[PDB]
Amino acid sequence: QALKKYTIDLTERAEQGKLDPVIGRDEEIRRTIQVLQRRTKNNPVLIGEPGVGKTAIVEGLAQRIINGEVPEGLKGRRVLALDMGALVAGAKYRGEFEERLKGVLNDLAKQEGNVILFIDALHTMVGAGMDAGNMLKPALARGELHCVGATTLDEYRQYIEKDAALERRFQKVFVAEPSVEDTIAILRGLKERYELHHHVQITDPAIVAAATLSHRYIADRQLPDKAIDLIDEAASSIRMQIDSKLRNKVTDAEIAEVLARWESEREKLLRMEQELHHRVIGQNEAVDAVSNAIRRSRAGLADPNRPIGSFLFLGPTGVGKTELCKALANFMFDSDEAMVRIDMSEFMEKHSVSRLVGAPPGYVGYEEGGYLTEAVRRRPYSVILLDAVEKAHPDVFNILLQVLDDGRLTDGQGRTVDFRNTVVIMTSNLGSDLIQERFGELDYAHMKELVLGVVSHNFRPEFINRIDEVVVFHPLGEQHIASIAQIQLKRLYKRLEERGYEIHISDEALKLLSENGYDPVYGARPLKRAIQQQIENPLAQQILSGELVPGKVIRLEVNEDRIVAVQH
Amino acid sequence: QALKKYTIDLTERAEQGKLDPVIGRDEEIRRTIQVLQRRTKNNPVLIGEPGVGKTAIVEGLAQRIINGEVPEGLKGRRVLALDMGALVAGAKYRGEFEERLKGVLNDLAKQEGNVILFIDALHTMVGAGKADGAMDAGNMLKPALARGELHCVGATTLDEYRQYIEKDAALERRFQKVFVAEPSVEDTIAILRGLKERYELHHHVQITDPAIVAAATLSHRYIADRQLPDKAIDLIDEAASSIRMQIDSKLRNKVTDAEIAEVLARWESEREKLLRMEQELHHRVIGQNEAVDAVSNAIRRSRAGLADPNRPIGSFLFLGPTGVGKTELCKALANFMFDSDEAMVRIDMSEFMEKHSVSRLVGAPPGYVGYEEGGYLTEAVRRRPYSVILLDAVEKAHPDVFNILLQVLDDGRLTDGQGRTVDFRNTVVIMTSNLGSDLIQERFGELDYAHMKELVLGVVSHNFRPEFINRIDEVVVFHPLGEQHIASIAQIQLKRLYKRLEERGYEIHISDEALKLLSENGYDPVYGARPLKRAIQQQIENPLAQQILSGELVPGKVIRLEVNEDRIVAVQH
Amino acid sequence: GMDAGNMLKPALARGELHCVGATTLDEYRQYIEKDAALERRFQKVFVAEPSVEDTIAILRGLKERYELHHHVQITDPAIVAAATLSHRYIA
Amino acid sequence: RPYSVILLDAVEKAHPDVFNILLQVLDDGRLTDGQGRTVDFRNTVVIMTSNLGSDLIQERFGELDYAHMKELVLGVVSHNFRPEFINRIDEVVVF
Ligand SMILES: Nc1ncnc2c1ncn2[C@@H]1O[C@H](COP(=O)(O)OP(=O)(O)OP(O)(O)=S)[C@@H](O)[C@H]1O
Ligand SMILES: Nc1ncnc2c1ncn2[C@@H]1O[C@H](COP(=O)(O)OP(=O)(O)OP(O)(O)=S)[C@@H](O)[C@H]1O
Ligand SMILES: Nc1ncnc2c1ncn2[C@@H]1O[C@H](COP(=O)(O)OP(=O)(O)O)[C@@H](O)[C@H]1O
Ligand SMILES: [Mg+2]
Repeated sequence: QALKKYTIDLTERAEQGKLDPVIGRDEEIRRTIQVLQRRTKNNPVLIGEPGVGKTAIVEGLAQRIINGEVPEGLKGRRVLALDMGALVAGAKYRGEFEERLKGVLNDLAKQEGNVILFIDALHTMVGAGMDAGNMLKPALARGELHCVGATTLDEYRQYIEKDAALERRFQKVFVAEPSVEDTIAILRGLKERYELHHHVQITDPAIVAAATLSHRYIADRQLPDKAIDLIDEAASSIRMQIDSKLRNKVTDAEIAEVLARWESEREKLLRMEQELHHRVIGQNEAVDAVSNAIRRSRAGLADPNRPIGSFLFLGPTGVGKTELCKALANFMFDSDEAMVRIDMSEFMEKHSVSRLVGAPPGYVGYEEGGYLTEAVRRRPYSVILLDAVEKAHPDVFNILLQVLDDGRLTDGQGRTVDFRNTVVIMTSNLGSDLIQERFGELDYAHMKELVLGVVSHNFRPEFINRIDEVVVFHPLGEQHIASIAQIQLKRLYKRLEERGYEIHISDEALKLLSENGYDPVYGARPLKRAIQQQIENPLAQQILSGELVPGKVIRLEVNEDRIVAVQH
Repeated sequence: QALKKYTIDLTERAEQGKLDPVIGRDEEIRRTIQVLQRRTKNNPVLIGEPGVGKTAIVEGLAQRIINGEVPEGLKGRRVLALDMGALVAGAKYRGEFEERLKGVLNDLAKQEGNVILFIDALHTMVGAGKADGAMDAGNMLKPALARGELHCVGATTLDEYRQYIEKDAALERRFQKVFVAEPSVEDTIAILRGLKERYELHHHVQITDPAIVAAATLSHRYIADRQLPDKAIDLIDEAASSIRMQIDSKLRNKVTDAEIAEVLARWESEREKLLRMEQELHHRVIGQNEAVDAVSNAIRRSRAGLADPNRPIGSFLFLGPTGVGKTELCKALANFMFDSDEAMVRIDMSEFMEKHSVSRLVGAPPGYVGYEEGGYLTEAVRRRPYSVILLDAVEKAHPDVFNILLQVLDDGRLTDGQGRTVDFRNTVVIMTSNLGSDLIQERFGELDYAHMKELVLGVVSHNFRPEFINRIDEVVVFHPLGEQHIASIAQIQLKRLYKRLEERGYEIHISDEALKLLSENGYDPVYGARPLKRAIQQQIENPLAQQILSGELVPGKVIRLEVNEDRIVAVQH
Repeated sequence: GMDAGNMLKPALARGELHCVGATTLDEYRQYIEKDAALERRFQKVFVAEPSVEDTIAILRGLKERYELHHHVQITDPAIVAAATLSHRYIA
Repeated sequence: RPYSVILLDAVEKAHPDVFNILLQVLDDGRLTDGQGRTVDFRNTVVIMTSNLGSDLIQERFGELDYAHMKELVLGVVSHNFRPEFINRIDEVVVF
């Protein structure tokens, strides 16, 4: 007998109750029963993205055969899972695959149509060295074999729709990936078997939180596969926490730990403006607007078919543009440089646009993606930084129309890029001196209206209609940039404590460092690099000269024109 | 029992102490027991590396079973291992080995959740049983995987997993990537201390703990084929057997680290590195001793570590005419620090004068020349992250070169146009030019080196930006080598020529006057010593190869390279 | 030609066998490092190609062997020329 | 046959990632083939033909000597080939 060498009787296993109580999927079982009762072409092929429980559909079919929920043409059938990996096992010689396969087909003809065959992973059957479609193909055609195929959508349209004969001997039954609520119903169906195996209890709020977090924070794996993965691994984790040396009920906190490893954010975002002024002082208005945008995004009030932040940053450099972006991605999601910076001074032509979107099919930069779109397809929860967007060719703003309205961009390889989890930041200088010359005792609203009119003469009318809010980036005064220099001295003290030194300063040295490179026309970044050079050259040179010892009072005392470092 | 016929019980051997004690790997055993006590995905597979203790994790698991340190669910479990050739011992018939394997699987179904099966080289067992009118191992165990009658534990390399188990469907979703980390040095020390007693009681010798840390450190430092911790265990046991041979043939038992060094060489850093540097410089490169000492100072100030490691090591402008061994200096730096000739990067910037500079060098925009090429600079450092970079002819640059140079001298870490992150801080960046070389060819004589350096640095400040050259470590001067260094380098060329002629079977000594004719004919201030090489080739070897084939020069004579009025002649005496 | 390896390879995990192996680098890299069920029963004795010195020594001993067969006087310049010219002009 | 003459005729028509194979050849004389091994090229005479300075040499060979013409057409070749490659040529000649 060749069936017992290679098949697995599913209905006999469901008779002993080893299979899963498949709950749901009723219309797919009904369409499969419609297919298996035709005259010719009785062969459904279950098609969907992987993980969605297609073997579960055939297990439910076998359980309906055991119970008798089938029509009066399927009572008494046997469902036999065939193993295409097992027929190509000893493929040494000529005509040894065909011996096994013809033994299977003779024994299926022997049963007089009483056996539903289940050939999972149907893409195996096409390439078998002619081979394997051409012995099943006439018996598939006449409907005297009842092969329930089951294969991936992409494997189906890559292997089987290439071959039209084997394609028409089957019939598609498209399997919809289940919803979040349907996953909840699945887990409520399968709670009892896991609580009777792990001997623990499972809390139902942790179940619905597990399904919700699995659907939200995992995009590769699909429901219910990732959900039952999280439940099973948390059940085993609680099993070993009991079984080591103390809870038996799984909470959703353990679910979140398994999700992150493998809600005080509300209280943080209430003080998010304080969090943004933790690292950059001054520029209250952009802090308020960005904190409002993040609060509306985490509150979910905003339209979820839009990006988070459409913000046109203006004004001269060094007023706290990129430091704000770094601390924003830090206190928002992860880090100062878990982001993307794009220098838009590069892009100045039409092939610039084809660079940042991606080359079309048949051209040079095709297989190596775009530049924007690849950088976002790597990091879907990130921050996009367009350095000097005014320097661009004027058609890049058409791409950014698509970006800032729809949150989707279609690269050159023909796929879409999701922008509904990132923040677009655009830096410009179209009104820098206009705000510098009129910052004194002129308010925020009229300055915004003036620079809005100027940039509206600069930019297209379609693109200015897409922005959430255009901040001004007013020039900071003497005490503001002096406090910025104080913050730079504090983070320099942090870096030297990372180096392992305790270095003091004179207040006169602080005043000279604040008055080295102060300019409202370029920002604090000349002041930053001036302090950086005038400290990192002589002090770290005296470190390399063999003077400084970790644990001595090191006062940055003033010279006549310089700053001397002492050892006391 | 067919299990008692040709399978291996590991728990009986751990109960009888016939196995290796395992110290470490607590996290991996804990995650393995997380993976085992499930209902779906019951079988783990130990993805590891060739020699990182994949067998030792299951050995320690069986020892925790015997010692009862396991959780309650795995108490009483008997881990039986699967043995290949024992099952293929007496089985050649049509259906004898396969019937044996089926009886093994019937026994595994019979024990009813009591036996964990362990299979080393899982992919091999899936592709082993090449029989006739029969079946293999993989597609007979494959029913037992997705039927719950097997609590299997796998062990394989990552690559054969990524070929043979990720490709399948049921074999994929019945197996779990319990990744095994390659252990650290001090973890290897702890493991060797856990097994020092076994080897000492075996070989009747003693093992020193400084020898243990020296063996572990130098095994991770030098050995590339094997991995931790197996190479250290092999070094310990090979040293033990070598001391046993010293007892036997031609009286010690304490294995010291000197024995480890003798075995490993038959198979320390800072000041020795400094002295080897400062000595081995003068062998290849002749002269330029100011630059020798300056590179020695830069090496000291870089490897002190007291500065910022957020900047690359090399920031050097090397000035002087061509033919002074700038390439020899770069190759000497590679020969010491990275120990090769072409452990280096030479890029000639005398062609990127136009706008197409960052495109060709760093990485091109698509639709251009360098885009289907990779990148002359950043993809070169992708090829050699651990190397030295040379920038010839920095004076032929473009304003979109200095931007790359400013980003390098600030950071070292860099990103090309495609958008991937490179870092330069393990490398050396060397630039060269020849702007002030006319002044150096004019008045290097009767002038010093310090004010020479300051004056040519002023010339650089005429040509370059001060803040750009502010980030340079040091600029040295390559003087025009005139008489004795020319004599030495022509002597080197003649040494290799003498070596080839002596292996041919002649003996040639040059006159000093003929070497003076080489110096006057091969050296020029505008080029240096490349006309030295081609003039040596022409004026020596072409009459010499004319004469040797001529049936004139008998072996065994001192062939004096005398002088003609303007030629160099090879005479016999 | 079960035939030999399933009768001798099990003795390696039986301790009855103390064999000495000999193979090319290619068969160790193809048929033994892939054969991972037997990796820690062997040790890679990397026999290197001998240099010109050891070649000349081996050729002197085998000169003493070969002069009983060809009945010739092999001269030592021919030995050093054989070692050198075989090292250079044959890859 | 290790002692042959290798003619690489009209080499400037080739695609510029064929010259890297020839960089291996003119660097070391060993060349890694497809099957894996290496082939000793240190007994061959590798001769390449090209005409990259056609208009230049037809225009200016009069009133110019051999060395300056070699320098000028070598600069043209430097625009075409690599300087990593034509440094490894033993002797460019100019017709
Ligand atoms: N309607 C359902 N009722 C009960 N369990 C389900 C249901 N849908 C899916 N599952 C479970 O989800 C998992 C999916 O099992 P499989 O059918 O083997 O996976 P799949 O959906 O077929 O995807 P592939 O391509 O076979 S990996 C199993 O644990 C099923 O028990
Ligand atoms: N000190 C030296 N010792 C030995 N050979 C040397 C020495 N200096 C120069 N040479 C030789 O002279 C050659 C000159 O080559 P280069 O180093 O390229 O000359 P250069 O002065 O660096 O001019 P460029 O810019 O590199 S073309 C070297 O390749 C060596 O063969
Ligand atoms: N912690 C440990 N305790 C005991 N033995 C160990 C330990 N780590 C490594 N070993 C030894 O090193 C060897 C390496 O094992 P493994 O990585 O499984 O080899 P392979 O990679 O060839 O399968 C083991 O056979 C074991 O004897
Ligand atoms: Mg399936």
